[PDB]
Amino acid sequence: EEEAVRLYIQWLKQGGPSSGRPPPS
Repeated sequence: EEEAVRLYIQWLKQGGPSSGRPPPS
């Protein structure tokens, strides 16, 4: 399901699980 997660992978690429950014919320 690389849509409802690609946004989130986008997050992770943005330093998601690192810079304190929120996932698809």
